[PDB]
Amino acid sequence: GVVDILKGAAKDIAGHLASKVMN
Repeated sequence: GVVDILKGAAKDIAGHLASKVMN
């Protein structure tokens, strides 16, 4: 399902900007 992919896809960008906060 798309809802599933989009879900796992979210954490992708999340764990991204998150680094910018700690970096």
